[PDB]
Amino acid sequence: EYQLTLNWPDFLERHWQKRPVVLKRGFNNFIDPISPDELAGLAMESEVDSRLVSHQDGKWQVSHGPFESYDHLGETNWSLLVQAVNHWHEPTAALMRPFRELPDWRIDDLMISFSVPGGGVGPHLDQYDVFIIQGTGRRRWRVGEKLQVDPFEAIIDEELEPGDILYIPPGFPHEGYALENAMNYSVGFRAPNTRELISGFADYVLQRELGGNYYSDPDVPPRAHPADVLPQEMDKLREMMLELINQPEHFKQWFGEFISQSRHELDIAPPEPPYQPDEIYDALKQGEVLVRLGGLRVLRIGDDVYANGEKIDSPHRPALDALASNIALTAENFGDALEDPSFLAMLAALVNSGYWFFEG
Amino acid sequence: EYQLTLNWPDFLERHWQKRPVVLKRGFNNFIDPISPDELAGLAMESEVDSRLVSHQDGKWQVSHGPFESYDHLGETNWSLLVQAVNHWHEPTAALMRPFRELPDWRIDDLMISFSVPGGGVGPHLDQYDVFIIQGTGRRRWRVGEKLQVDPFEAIIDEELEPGDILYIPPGFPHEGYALENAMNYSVGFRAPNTRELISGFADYVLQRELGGNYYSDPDVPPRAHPADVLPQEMDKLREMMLELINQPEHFKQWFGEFISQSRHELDIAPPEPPYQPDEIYDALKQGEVLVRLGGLRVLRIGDDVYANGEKIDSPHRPALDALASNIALTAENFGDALEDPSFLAMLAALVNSGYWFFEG
Ligand SMILES: [Co+2]
Ligand SMILES: [Co+2]
Repeated sequence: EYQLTLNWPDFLERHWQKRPVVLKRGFNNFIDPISPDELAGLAMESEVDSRLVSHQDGKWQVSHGPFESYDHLGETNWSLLVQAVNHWHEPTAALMRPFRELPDWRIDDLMISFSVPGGGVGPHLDQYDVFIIQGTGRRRWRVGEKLQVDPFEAIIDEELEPGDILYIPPGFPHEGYALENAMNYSVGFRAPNTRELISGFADYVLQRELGGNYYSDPDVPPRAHPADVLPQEMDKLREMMLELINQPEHFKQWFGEFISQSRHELDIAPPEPPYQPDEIYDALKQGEVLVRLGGLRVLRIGDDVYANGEKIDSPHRPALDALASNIALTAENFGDALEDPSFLAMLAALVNSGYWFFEG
Repeated sequence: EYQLTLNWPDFLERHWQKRPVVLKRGFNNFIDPISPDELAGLAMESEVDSRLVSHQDGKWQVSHGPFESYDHLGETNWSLLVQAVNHWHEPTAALMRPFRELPDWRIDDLMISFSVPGGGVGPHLDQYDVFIIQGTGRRRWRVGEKLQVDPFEAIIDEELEPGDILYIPPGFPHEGYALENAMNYSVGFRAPNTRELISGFADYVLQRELGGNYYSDPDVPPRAHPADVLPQEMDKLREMMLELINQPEHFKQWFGEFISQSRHELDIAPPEPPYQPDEIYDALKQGEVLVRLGGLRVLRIGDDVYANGEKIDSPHRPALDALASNIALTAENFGDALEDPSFLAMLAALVNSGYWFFEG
């Protein structure tokens, strides 16, 4: 297990969503969870989102995966960047657990880059928070003040060593490149914008035929011009909208289903044949471990728990919270909730969806 | 011009969106704007939304237009119902002008039914207000209390004579059928529901890349379980949404474009060759009349005027208001605004869209 040496209160108070920083020796005696070869082979796979970025003579070249070969790259000036490696590699997923001092719903996935000397993606600006973890090799990283971007004056210019972490808030322009063959591990975050929220909620309202109440004007106001639309009427309409949004169970159900979805593809492999509830029970009681699929988002809002868009209900709150906060579970986590066939059938549904599995 | 004998304050106070009523002699010496033959021929056309409804032996039959023939109907138990006849027939459009005591944005279109004895659409419930105008022939109309619906006890059971009007609020079950060959003219209304508003506004926000502001949590709150989503966070998200909705120029621009669109197809026929602004000027100054396309919705919200989804701006408020409230215009309606080439070009755009034309 990876263990952060960070002062969390300090970080949250001084840096989180405020200011970038290099966390020297963030991880001690850092051992890379994955090797560049394993990463390359991973990028060879079709389900995987990867890209190769290279620069030569002031011009750039981006190529998307999956790659059949890696023959012609050169020894300098290129980088393989692979999205959501935590979806395809467990030891990599281990890198994210130290950062659970920040909320799960905000945490995104883990992107891994390998870069040869000079390799990088050039000067750019992101929109989400990120922790860039230095593995093997060395990288020069530069971050400027809050404004692909034009060259900037750097307020940070450091050479990262294994175990160093570079935190960057959204909006801060940054550029990093390899000095030696290097592995970087971006623990990325995610935050919805208002547009995404409004369109998502609108979809939710459409699909479920909510908000079927019609504008009603028994006290229809007079006007000079019959073509006019009066401010009171505009206000009434707006308040219809605001009222639907403020409805207490609709909004957070929608948000539960929406936020629990991943930005990147999961390794969904439904077991065949499917599991009966009895099977789940037996396996758990026999001491077997139930493992959450890597990257599968399980978030808790109110009484309900949401997994990959699915809403989960159960009178058994402690066990459901166990589902929410344990990536590996055992029978004692569920407790007496295992004696409820409804709960077992719920778990069996989750397993048959491939969201959770036993052992591997 | 048709002239209503209704006491409008009385109606608005006692009936509008409250209670149905028969307005005896609503129109005096009522002359039908269209004949059943003209209506049939109209339904023969492809651009027209019409349907033939018939009942026989306790079973019904609905057939959609356009119809190539009308050979086999019978002499009883059927009705032709044609949508938005005001889009295709000017004297019919004249029937709607008396009802401009109610706001334009709420007024819908005009549906005309012809029915032989026994002809009707059976017992049903609508969702919008309506004024049903009795033309030639007789119809028995029944309306029950606020609950295709099951048979009801009627609080109104009247036989309409030419010039009679039956007002029915949304939700009141009604059934009407011909006693003699009859023409009915439904001045229908329209009101958006919350769902339509939220999805429309969401579309508007998507298309125009609004609401690009991301959720920001520098003061990210602590939790017992990292999988939890806290109420403060839900509130923050909700308030992002409410804030975007409350933005003063975005909402009413969207609503302007949205509400000014018709529920039924218009007769859009762009003139060829297009009009130059000089042409518009000349025609107006020569005394020619500029006529709004039948059914074309022109509504005014704030300084802006909206036509069929298009937003129209002009420093010349009186003339724009003229565009808003006059279905037939002359040069004196526009005044000095005609000496502005920008305004002329605006009018020329409107004409070239086929939204307005000269004379016919
Ligand atoms: Co970046
Ligand atoms: Co009706």
